Amino acid sequence: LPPEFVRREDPFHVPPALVAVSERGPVARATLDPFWLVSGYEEARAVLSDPRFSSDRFQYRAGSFINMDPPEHTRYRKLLTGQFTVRRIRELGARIDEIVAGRVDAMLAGGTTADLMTEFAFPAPSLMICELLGVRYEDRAEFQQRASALADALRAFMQALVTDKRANPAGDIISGLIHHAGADPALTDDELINIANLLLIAGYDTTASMLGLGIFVLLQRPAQLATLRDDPSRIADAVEELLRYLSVVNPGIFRFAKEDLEFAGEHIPAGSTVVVSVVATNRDARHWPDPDLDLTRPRGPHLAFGHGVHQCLGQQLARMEMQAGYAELLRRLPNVRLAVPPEEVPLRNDMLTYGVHSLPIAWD
Ligand code: HEM
Repeated sequence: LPPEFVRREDPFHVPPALVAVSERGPVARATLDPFWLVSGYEEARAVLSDPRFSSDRFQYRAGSFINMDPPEHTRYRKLLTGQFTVRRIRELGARIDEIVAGRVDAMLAGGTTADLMTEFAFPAPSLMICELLGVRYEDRAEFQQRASALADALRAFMQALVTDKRANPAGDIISGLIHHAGADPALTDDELINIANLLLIAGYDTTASMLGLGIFVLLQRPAQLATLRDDPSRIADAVEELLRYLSVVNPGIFRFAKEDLEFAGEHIPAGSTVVVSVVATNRDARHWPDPDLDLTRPRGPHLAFGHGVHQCLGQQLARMEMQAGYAELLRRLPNVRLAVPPEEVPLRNDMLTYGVHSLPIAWD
């Protein structure tokens, strides 16, 4: 909540206030009312899989499972996980390849410069989500217009979509939830709408911010760019390392104590806010001796997608988009470079998810 804990003056450093708090320990009391800040890798994994911590902000919209606990969460989670099938994953991977290639085709057709956010980083994830939800070609413009806005207009869209899927089932996930998931009870229109919007909202800004902040960082770290571009077989490690290092979720992952409890030696009253700082945890020097950006590091676990029963439902889609997107940009925009000085690129401090507002780039 205090801005000291939110603001990141630069993608390369942990916010000084956080560094300060983490010196008092990996689960540390701070003041909002005391809340606790988790900055240790092993302790963050503990809290995120400890059942004494809730995702319900208040207890201590139907189908909005991100703020539910088991067993209500489990119902929805099982249904969505059920519908992330190998067929769906395979078809979405191909669609993602086509999406990223189309946006790069458009950028090359248009000139030798572009704002990467406008032309690539927002379009790619919104189109991905179109394909996931079953939005028809002729409705993407409208979906993109709305998506920018940032219910009830958007809520009206998903209602229409839902009604269309009940009448006319396709292979999308909303169709799957209606017709194929053996749901019982059957999902209401309201639940389907909130699920659809949850997927949009969880996957849009996050994926966009990884795509733009990642290119921003690589543009400033020529040895790292050259590694991604020149060794395409290590795209999977590169993406893990970008996920860990950029830590776009900000100011972190929130939980709320269900009851008075003791954790890592702290005495936390029921209701208290506990926040896992993704960027601090992902640079825990007790776990990564050298936590600097290194795209040659073999893949190991991080917290960028969280952990436990709520860990990112979309993480495989997100990975496929980042793997396909970063590789497509670096392969196809020759000598890609910033078109302004790096210090002039505006970062998103005054918003939740960290990233960039705009990213002017050029190529030959
Ligand atoms: C780089 C991109 C992304 C990042 C960093 C990200 C990160 C996260 C994190 C940290 C959580 C856990 C929140 C918590 O524990 O409270 C989360 C949950 C979630 N993510 Fe993502 N995510 C991304 C992309 C996506 C995509 C593309 C979708 C599309 C389906 C998506 C859907 C979700 C949903 C539905 C949840 C809630 C899961 C539940 O509560 O069971 N995410 N994500």
